[PDB]
Amino acid sequence: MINILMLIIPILLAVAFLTLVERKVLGYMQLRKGPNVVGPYGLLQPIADAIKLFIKEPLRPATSSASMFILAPIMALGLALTMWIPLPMPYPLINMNLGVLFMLAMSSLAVYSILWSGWASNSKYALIGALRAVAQTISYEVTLAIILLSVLLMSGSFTLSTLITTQEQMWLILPAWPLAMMWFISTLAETNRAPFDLGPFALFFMAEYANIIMMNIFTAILFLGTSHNPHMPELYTINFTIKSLLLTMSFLWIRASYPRFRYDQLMHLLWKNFLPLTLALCMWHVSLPILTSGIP
Amino acid sequence: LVSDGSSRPYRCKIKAPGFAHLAGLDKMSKGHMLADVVAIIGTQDIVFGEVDR
Amino acid sequence: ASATRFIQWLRNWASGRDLQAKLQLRYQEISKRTQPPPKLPVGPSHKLSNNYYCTRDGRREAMPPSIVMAVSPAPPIKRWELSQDEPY
Amino acid sequence: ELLQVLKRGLQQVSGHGGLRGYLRVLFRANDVRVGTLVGEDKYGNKYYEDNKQFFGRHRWVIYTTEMNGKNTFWDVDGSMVPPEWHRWLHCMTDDPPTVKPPTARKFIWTNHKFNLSGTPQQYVPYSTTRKKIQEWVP
Amino acid sequence: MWFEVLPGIAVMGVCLFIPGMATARIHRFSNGGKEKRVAHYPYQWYLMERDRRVSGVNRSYVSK
Amino acid sequence: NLMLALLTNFTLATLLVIIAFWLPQLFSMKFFLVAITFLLFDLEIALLLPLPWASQTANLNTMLTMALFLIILLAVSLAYEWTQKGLE
Amino acid sequence: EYVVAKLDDLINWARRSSLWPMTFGLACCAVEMMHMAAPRYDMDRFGVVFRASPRQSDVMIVAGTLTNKMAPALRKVYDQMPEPRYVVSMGSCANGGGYYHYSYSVVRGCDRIVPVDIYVPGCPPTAEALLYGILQLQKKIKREKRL
Amino acid sequence: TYKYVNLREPSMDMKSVTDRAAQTLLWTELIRGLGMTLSYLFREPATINYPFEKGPLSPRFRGEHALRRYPSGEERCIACKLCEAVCPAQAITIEAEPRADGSRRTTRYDIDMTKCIYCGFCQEACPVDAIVEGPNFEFSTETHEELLYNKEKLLNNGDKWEAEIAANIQADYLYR
Amino acid sequence: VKQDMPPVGGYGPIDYKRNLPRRGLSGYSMFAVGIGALLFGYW
Ligand SMILES: NC(=O)c1ccc[n+]([C@@H]2O[C@H](COP(=O)([O-])OP(=O)(O)OC[C@H]3O[C@@H](n4cnc5c(N)ncnc54)[C@H](OP(=O)(O)O)[C@@H]3O)[C@@H](O)[C@H]2O)c1
Ligand code: SF4
Ligand code: SF4
Ligand code: SF4
Repeated sequence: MINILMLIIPILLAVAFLTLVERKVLGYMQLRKGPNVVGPYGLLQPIADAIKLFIKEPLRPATSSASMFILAPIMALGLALTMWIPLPMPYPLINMNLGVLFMLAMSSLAVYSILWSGWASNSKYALIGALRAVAQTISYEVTLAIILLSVLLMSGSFTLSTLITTQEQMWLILPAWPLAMMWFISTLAETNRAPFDLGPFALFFMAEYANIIMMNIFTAILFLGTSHNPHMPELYTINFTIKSLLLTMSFLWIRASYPRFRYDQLMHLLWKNFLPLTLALCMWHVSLPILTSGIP
Repeated sequence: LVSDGSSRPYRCKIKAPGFAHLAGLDKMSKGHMLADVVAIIGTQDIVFGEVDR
Repeated sequence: ASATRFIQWLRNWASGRDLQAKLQLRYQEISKRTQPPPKLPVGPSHKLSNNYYCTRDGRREAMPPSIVMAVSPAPPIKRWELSQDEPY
Repeated sequence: ELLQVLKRGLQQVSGHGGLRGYLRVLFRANDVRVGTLVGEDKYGNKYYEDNKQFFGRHRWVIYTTEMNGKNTFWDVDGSMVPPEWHRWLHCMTDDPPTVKPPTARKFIWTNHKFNLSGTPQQYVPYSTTRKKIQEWVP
Repeated sequence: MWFEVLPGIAVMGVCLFIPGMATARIHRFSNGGKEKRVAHYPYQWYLMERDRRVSGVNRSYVSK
Repeated sequence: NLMLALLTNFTLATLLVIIAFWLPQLFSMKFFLVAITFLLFDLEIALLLPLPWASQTANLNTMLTMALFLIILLAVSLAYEWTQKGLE
Repeated sequence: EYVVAKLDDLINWARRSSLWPMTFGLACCAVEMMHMAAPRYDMDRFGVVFRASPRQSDVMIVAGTLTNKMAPALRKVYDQMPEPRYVVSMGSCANGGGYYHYSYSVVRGCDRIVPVDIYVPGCPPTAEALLYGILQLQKKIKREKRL
Repeated sequence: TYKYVNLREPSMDMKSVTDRAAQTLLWTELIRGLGMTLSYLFREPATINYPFEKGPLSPRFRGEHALRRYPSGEERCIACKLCEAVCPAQAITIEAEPRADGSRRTTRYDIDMTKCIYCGFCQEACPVDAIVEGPNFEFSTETHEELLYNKEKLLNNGDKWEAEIAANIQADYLYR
Repeated sequence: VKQDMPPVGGYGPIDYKRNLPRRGLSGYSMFAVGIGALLFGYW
């Protein structure tokens, strides 16, 4: 079992190299240039940030409440890496009995990471500011549950392997046309900075950037796929990396282009604007496999 | 400018828009959120250098 | 691809007409070292005869008259009509 | 169109050295670009500019390896460029050792010094006070 | 230009490309046929149970 | 094994915390209603969970009348929420 | 030994590569500070980012005038900074009070409150001269941390 | 001449209402917002690599204080104290003395960079054109002692920049 | 002599707007594409 170690270390490198792409794409979106002084094209900075932030940079304790502050990174980094396990990359690491149920649960358990960090500081201004950020993460997981339950209702069971077979010639973007717009906004939930923004600082957002790639690959299975081809696993993986990274650029696009929504009006986007639309689609997606025969 | 026969102006005052716009914030903020206050300062353009006199 | 021919079609397509007037825009008609040494012109002075400071008073009429101790301050500020170039 | 842009990049690598030439420029400088050279400078600075390129194109003033005794190969700042910055790098049009030379005064230093920092031979203040003398003698 | 941006994508075309290849190429070593079977429902597990009963006592996936 | 996959992720996560600490040497009741609405909607989603799972075998005329009914009352609850919800 | 000396270079290079600042406004200098973000004189070309992050930040750049009212305000921020910290006095006010040196309300140039490592001399500190607030700082990192 | 801002509800019936309703049901203006940023990415970044490329400047620029001298040696400054009186920061300090050989010149001449707002009055108030502002940025220091310029000793080290100064002053006489 | 010559031709935006409709306005057309994508999607 070397595969688990082949889904942690190169995965953490993808999180490390994200900081460059976030600085370079947003850079070219702002007419400035990316990192260049560091390496050949600034490629030696993700390792340079790792030596800077971890080794010599210390932590001045605000209070250090015994069990917490050291427990919150375990709920952050640990739960972000467990999400990679059931992903249907050609043949997944120990394929689950139900795929998306494990996907939705560990993402909803990732809410504690920002909750325990709110308890980590003694100051009241920190926790009230923390609960406001929890309120954003807590609300958009209702829509995350609804859109998933309407996409699967079209085709496939909870297994992630069956979501590849349904997209043999046609993507799920076209039958779920309003849901494709809806799921893209609802993915901006785990402090994505594009809708609204609130141990050490370093490893805390290493889990937050990992969740961005996680949702980028999750969009690339639920809505993309093109084919499978069991004969050659290479042809799928090359095609998947292009599809996943094109959605990764779009998260660096919304963050670059659009300002903060005002927290109240972001909560007015849900319940008043999003939830009447998604439930009407949820009603519509119940009737579709009954109107025309298609219940796999 | 208040001036004498000498070359030195004894007290001059420039009442910059800072004192005018910051006086309005007692009325501008009534029945508005925390994030609304951020929008008020920018659109009025309360440059903090204005508050000198 | 970094070729200008194909890229200029993309930037023109995605919202509004571009092509001309670049982001950098410092290619042509940017004069370095300004110009050959010029001669600055003189005003109503410099030329001699009838250049007295008796005529060019400057700081002379300055003394404030103490007054007294229906009339308007000015004819009332009449409103101006809407712009001919753009109504709204 | 794409083949023409790729051929321009390959010719740019062939211009400034080659496999060892372009790699030395990419590591030391921010970006490698080919252009016409001015050449003439005290302590071998390249100053290869003249190209149209983009906005404010007095490009590539490559720093000399060890100007006075600093060994500037891996780390180099704007401490270089002896009296030529006003023409070949910033304001004027004509090249300092090619078209318009600075007039001799026999007072200005022939060798230009590096940036004054925490290293020895740094700046220090003093006063011109002769002081009020005190007289006491047996 | 894109001689700076695309190397940032090409490095992601290696590290994010690893988990797809590593999970696929590992079945060469685990199985003599490059395949691992998932049960999902008790019927396919019983087929795997009798596959271990036939010919190869220890190995799960074996021909005949 | 699933436990082998879980523990390896958590042990390396705690290992990074060891590097993070040992290696260096030198109010508002309105937000409560959000949590109330969330938890009450979760259970309706939990009841609407077996939709692409139970429809494969069961009768469609009996299910469709009940499946929409849960989403109706999920919207009827929101219809009561619209009449004076809050400033947030 | 030789192995330890080369390892200390790598720790110094980690800071020489990337420096994340908490830039203080409260000045006319603050506009020239914002000209670092301006594409013509790019600073994100280095390992420097305008994300600020007040608690995380390394090199606080004190731009311009420091009054007696803001004097205890900047000091408590400096104490909350992590141990590898540098202070850049940006502008003539931050150096020793360009103007307002003889005024009652202005502290005479930062050093009386917070120790300064690199001085930036110019009133409007030109984005040319301000890149000595980064590159000269990066040059000055030798440290010679032997033991 | 009276412009207006508000359009006062452009929508009336069917055609003018539904398209305004379209940018709220679906997005479109988000795609239109995406379009301007898309064209902005493809156009070349206007960036200057500082140690190799330099930003554009003027023939008459103020930044570095250095006192000039005549072509045949001899200190150009006269110790009028004129530049002291004009100085708005009151930065420049000056003590005058005869040089025992008839000529009236300088002894103490400190222009501290702790003060001075680089206004360039001393450049324009000097009748002999002693202080000419050299186009320099290379003077960032570790200490105050290293920063504030001493009695001519570091200012006559501005002779190393006098090759630019003599060329840049050719825009000053007969102004620009 | 220092003087200024007027090069006036394209002065700029004298209350002029470049906000023009692009890639086809909605109204009824984009809805026909939207519902059309659904009908092609389900079939
Ligand atoms: N309250 C008390 O603890 C107490 C009680 C009674 C008497 N005292 C006396 O009062 C003094 C208080 O000082 P302290 O204990 O507070 O000092 P300390 O905190 O131990 O610090 C000593 C500093 O001096 C430098 N240093 C010491 N010996 C050195 C050497 N041989 N070569 C080079 N550098 C040297 C070290 O720098 P490097 O690390 O760079 O070498 C170190 O930073 C002591 O000397 C002690 O005799 C103190
Ligand atoms: S140094 Fe100049 S620009 Fe900076 S704060 Fe002081 S007066 Fe303003
Ligand atoms: S610098 Fe000029 S004005 Fe000042 S004392 Fe010297 S000669 Fe006189
Ligand atoms: S530039 Fe202005 S403030 Fe500076 S020394 Fe000269 S006169 Fe004084």
